[PDB]
Amino acid sequence: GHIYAVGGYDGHTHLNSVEAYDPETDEWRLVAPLTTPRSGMGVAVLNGHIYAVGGYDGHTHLNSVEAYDPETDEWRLVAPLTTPRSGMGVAVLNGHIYAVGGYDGHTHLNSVEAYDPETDEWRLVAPLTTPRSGMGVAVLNGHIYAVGGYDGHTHLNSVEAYDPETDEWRLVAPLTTPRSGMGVAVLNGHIYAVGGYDGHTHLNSVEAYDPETDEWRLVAPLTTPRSGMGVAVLNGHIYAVGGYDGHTHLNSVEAYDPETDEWRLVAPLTTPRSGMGVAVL
Repeated sequence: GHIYAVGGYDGHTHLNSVEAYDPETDEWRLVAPLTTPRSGMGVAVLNGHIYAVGGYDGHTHLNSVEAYDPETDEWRLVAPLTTPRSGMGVAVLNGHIYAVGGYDGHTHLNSVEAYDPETDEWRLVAPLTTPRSGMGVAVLNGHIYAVGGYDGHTHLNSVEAYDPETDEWRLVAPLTTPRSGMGVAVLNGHIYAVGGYDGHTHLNSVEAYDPETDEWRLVAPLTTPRSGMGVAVLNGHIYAVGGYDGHTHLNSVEAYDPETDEWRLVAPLTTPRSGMGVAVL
């Protein structure tokens, strides 16, 4: 029951290191590193393992995928993506991992692929309504939401949702502001879009979506602007991990309580990290 901060960029180097947070002690420790440096990857938890999907190793945008076992503290590569992808969103739904959009080293992608651990294979599914990289992906009410991002020319406020039963995407209500490089969490049946970049400014604002009314509203802002952060939900709180404040890559970490609508800093990472993946396991 810990938060893992996977890879990322420390301000000078793309990282293969991985660290884990225990809320009960408010402490981070390094664990086994990735097989390859990875930033801008997606991170999913499925079958008790953490999957680190694609990203950028400092020279190449990756199609490789690797999985972590906490019980042995080891990573192993699994089947690669159909295409290199960095800046994608990763969701877990119906026992599959979805890799949504991203950038293949040349083009921002509208394609979406899904992984099955039982057969260790990827297949493409229905593509997004628009290319999107640097988006946030949430799973709520059995649907996947692709929030914001960048279409290759503009930072987006649009949001779309996927139904696996029909293999169809549809647009839903847009964000209050364009946002790319944001973090997206699900808590209390709401989707939170945390921070990011609006096309001109790195943002400390945070908004939340209600599916029952198809509306967004702003909530309490972060203590600092953050883009390229990781967001986790643990113990009924949202954690915003690292990122970039517009000038510096951050090792700070803050946590949000919906019941009081307030953020507070917690223990910082061992290293500054932006474009990391964050998982709870």
